[PDB]
Amino acid sequence: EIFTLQVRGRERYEILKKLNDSLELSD
Amino acid sequence: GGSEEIFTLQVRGRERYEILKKLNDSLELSDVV
Amino acid sequence: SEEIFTLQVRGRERYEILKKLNDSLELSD
Amino acid sequence: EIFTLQVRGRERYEILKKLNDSLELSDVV
Repeated sequence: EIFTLQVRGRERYEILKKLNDSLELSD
Repeated sequence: GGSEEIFTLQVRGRERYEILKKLNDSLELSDVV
Repeated sequence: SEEIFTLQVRGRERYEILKKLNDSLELSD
Repeated sequence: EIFTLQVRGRERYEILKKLNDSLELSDVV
């Protein structure tokens, strides 16, 4: 199941992308 | 208020989406970053 | 008072991210 | 470089701990 999240702001997107990528690797 | 720019993040799995949505919603309200 | 917990965070940028999230959640909660 | 993050309350602590633990395993940042 794939979901899209709309993120406002460049830095906010980069933070949430990093967290997403981290969780993908760690889970 | 806040940034005018918008970017789509793809998330795999409901649990992970819920965590990230919670953070995203928090940041929209607080505007910390 | 709300009880204080600590996390040891490795790296300045990692710390800065988690601090911003902490502060955001304090404000939105 | 280790930074100590202070967090108020269990709910925020557990979210941030999950993230910190993930980041330690992945080293994304």
